[PDB]
Amino acid sequence: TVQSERAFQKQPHIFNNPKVKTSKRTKRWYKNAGLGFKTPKTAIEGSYIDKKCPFTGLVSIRGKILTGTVVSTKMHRTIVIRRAYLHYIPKYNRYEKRHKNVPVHVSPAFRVQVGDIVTVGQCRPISKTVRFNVVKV
Amino acid sequence: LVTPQRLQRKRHQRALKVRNAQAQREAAAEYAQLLAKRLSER
Amino acid sequence: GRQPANTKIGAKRIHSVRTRGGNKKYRALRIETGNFSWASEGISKKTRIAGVVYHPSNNELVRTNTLTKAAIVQIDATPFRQWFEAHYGQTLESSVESQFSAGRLYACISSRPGQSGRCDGYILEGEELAFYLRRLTAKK
Amino acid sequence: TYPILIRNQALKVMLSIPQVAENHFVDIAPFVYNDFKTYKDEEDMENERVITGSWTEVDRNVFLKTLSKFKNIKNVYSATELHDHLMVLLGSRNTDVQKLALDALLAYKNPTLNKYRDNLKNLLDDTLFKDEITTFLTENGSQSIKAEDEKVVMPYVLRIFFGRAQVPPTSGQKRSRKIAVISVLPNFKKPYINDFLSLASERLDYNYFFGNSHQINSSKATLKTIRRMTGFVNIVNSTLSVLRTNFPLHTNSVLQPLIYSIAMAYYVLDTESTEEVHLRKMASNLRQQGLKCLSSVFEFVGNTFDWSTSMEDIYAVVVKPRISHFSDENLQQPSSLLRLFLYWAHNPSLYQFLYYDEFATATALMDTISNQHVKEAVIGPII
Amino acid sequence: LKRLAAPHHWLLDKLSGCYAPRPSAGPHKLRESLPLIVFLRNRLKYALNGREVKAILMQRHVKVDGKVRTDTTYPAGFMDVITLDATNENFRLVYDVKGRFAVHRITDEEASYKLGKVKKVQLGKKGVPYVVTHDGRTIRYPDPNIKVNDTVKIDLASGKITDFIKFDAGKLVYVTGGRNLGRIGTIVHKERHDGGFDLVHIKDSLDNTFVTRLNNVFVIGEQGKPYISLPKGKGIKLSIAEERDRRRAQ
RNA sequence: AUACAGUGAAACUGCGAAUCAGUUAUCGUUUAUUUGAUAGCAUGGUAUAACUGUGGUAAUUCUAGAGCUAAUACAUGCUAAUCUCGACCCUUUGGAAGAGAUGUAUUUAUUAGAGUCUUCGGACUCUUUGAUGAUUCAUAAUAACUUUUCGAAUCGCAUGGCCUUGUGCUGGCGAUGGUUCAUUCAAAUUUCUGCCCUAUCAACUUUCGAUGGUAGGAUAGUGGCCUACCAUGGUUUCAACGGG
Repeated sequence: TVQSERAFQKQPHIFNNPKVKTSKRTKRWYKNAGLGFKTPKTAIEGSYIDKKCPFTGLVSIRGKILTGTVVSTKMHRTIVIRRAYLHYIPKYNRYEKRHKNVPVHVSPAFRVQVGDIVTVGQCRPISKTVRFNVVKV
Repeated sequence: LVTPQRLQRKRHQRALKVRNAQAQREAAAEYAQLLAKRLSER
Repeated sequence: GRQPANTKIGAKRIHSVRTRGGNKKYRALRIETGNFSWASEGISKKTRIAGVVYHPSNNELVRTNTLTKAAIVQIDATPFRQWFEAHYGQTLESSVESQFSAGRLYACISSRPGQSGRCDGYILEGEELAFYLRRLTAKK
Repeated sequence: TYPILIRNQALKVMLSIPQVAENHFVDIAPFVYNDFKTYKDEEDMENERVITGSWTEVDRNVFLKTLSKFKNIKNVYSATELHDHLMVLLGSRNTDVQKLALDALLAYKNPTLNKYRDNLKNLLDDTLFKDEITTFLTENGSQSIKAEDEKVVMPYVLRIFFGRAQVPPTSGQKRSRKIAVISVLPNFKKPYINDFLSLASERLDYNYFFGNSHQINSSKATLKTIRRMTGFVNIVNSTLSVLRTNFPLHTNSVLQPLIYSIAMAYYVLDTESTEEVHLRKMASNLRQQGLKCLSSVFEFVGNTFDWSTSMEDIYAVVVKPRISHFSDENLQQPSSLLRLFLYWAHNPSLYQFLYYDEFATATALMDTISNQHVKEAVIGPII
Repeated sequence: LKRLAAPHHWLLDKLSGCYAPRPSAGPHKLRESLPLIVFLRNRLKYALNGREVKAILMQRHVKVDGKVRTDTTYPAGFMDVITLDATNENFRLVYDVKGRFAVHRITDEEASYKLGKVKKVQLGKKGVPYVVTHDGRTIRYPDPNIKVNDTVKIDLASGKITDFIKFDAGKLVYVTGGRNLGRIGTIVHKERHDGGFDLVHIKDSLDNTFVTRLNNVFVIGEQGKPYISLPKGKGIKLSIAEERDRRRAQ
């Protein structure tokens, strides 16, 4: 796709030279916001836009990198992961079944599968409630 | 009122501006000397 | 939040606004002129705003023609015409060239008048031209 | 006298001591006298006077010079106080241009509402001179780059009229008609540099048409001749010499820009006068441009080599020998590439030209290039 | 606007009234810098109370590292010198065995320079390079071989640099913080992670290594040549039991 | 001390007026103050305070009237001048005719910001920039927009020098101000855990925002903090939701 909205989607200020000839018309902007990853081929030769993504959008990653299992993908560009971590209680002195909800903005770099494990880090706050961003599934 | 002191202070402001510039743009050149030394080194 | 601004066209009149932590912001109202820029070889000029044709979120602004960010324009073409025929020696892209004797150009606003108080246009050229003519076809 | 001027500006009984009114308007006095006298002349009526035409003429000259704000506003009030028929449709433009809120697009728009009457031309030229009198440090720059670019929306006759208006105070054709100029005034010499800056500004704003006016071009030549006159009339206390070096560099770079920008329908058949002035500029040291940034000397020589018409006034003097000498210096700078391109352009535009003088210049150029183009060791750009 | 939760290396008792001196804004952080009031009143006892501390500051008398700075709560902290013309003294004030601020007594030719770990380096404006060290000495025009976590020798009379010091294996380092505070030595190995928790590791006579984060430590110098005379005879703080054992031996 | 010179009431100006707990990031914000760097007209006008007076009013720290006069209060406003290439000389460590170059604040568009040869000593050319883990980072150039920002109309102590004794030109210490950057001190948000009892609380949130994505507005900014447009989500027997 190229549009889903009345407005236009475009990488801001990374434009081509609109006089001379190049076979891209927009230099798709490379970035990596850290964490030692190699840049993805979908970002080098991709087609989406995603201003909340950490590979073309202008948001940065650092801080709290955590993991979990994907259970919910039904929203728009944001998936909910399951940090299924066991807790401890001073009453029982045993272990118990616990998990919390963590939503994370999915990126269309690689596909959005229901069930995989992701490695997501703390970003500048993309929305009202979601705080992290997908850097790698 | 124009005093002997007021144009003295105006003269001192002139002297301070010209002295600050005549130190700054020369310290630029003494930095460029070390940069030229390292450029001949590498 | 604070009050809306909804700045219009003609008769430049700007509120003086001090905000949180210095940062003097220019709440411009009723913008009359605009600095625009050739996006492929870089010449800018103050240029007289005529009207706003497109709004990318609400056709209330296509009705009332309120100046904001990201609203496609048709503005003046005459100072770009005078430079285009006064320094060239030619006195003339092809679909940009088609917008010469129509008396109107096409561009877009990025600077917020309720925040910065400026008025910026970049002359769209290429796939911007193609998508925005398709948006003119989407309206019409 | 300041109390007398204030009392005569308060008690408004005009046409009672109006005997030396136009003589005082044509005479000189201080600025504290000039402001009160212009306030009195704006408080009067000027319909029937000793000479109402002379009063309007002094008002136009005051709004021309004006020191860019105050007498401009006072003379605009005087011009509205005169017989201002067909000007109430431009009184808003006059008040805006005299005011410090002179949005130049707004002034040229209110005059474009007052257009098809042509009764705003003298006021617009005086407003252009007022906006051109801005002086020094980046506010004057932001105003001057606005003014010289915004005055391009005007008539094709009125642009040459404003150029002649700049020409008027420092034309000096009666001074330079006999041999050259002999009187040196630094205050008028600075106005020559102001005319040079305004002409370069107008040429850079509109470098296709450029609007040639012949007396203005000859006055620019007279200013360059006064620069060479001061250089031969060295004033070695040398504030005048520094001013003359500031005038001649910008003057040569401006005179090269007019020819090299118009180059088709300008530079009329009287090119021998400009060739004589260039011969006077080369007779000091023809090879004084051996640098790579050789400004306007190599540009005029290369433009005369490029445009095939100018070879006649080129070969009038021996100037191709001068360009070949500056090219054939031993340790010549990176302008040697422009000199070789000049040899390429002057081979098929002088050796394919009229045989009497242009082929003679081409023969001299080929004789220079046979025994003087030996060290071809340009080890830089292979292009 | 108040205090008494002061950093306990200030030798501050509890029954000295309630409030402690709040360090005003200056070169250093509050947690690792002592003010001139807690110096001149209850660190070397040249004064008795704040009134006469104000007297001996506005007597044009004190000169923290080249200049007067009449301010009681002035945070002259680590690696500075405090000269006084009367009492002949110069105090480079550094860390020590236990963690508090040891005074020195420094002569003039060692008192006419300090040194500074660089905190960051950039290009300031108009092409000019840009160096700032730990006390806010934003200094233009270094030598171009600039690293970060790196020691520059500040001339301290005129505020330029007089000498440059790199950092690698086999040249001294001195810790400012952590549990191992005020300790020297640099000879094990130069390990680096990413994301911190790395140190230039620390020698001992028994090869005892102390590894902290690299923001705390910085170079003094090299073997045989440190640029500061060191407190209490090069204090490495072996042991109280080893001290009593050496007491029983010799 | 015939401008002023000591103290100096009054007044203006300047400055200052569920605690949640541990807990990371601010490459998402501003950063007053301190501290350190940092910017080539013998000096003009308001519009007034204290005060002098006229009163009202039971009265208030109530006041109106007119006469006054101050600025670091308000509002305007300025001086060629230096760095490159320097052919030639006369030897230079120069002085030179002149071909030249010229700040800052806001906004947008960019663009850059990636194996021989030997005087065995020496040379013979090799690559442009500051980094973090990471950038549209730091920084430089053009184009104009600026309801046009700043680039000192300020003060205290001495007041020394150059000699062409002008009444010239210079010159010290430091008080305030002021552009930008950094520091320091802060704020305002943000990542991870927790506390009162409950299934005689099992469903809770898209009522008139619920939860996302796209644009716009608000923002000091990341950000439904809101607007429209696209999607119909999200939470939960894990003790959620509600109540004590």
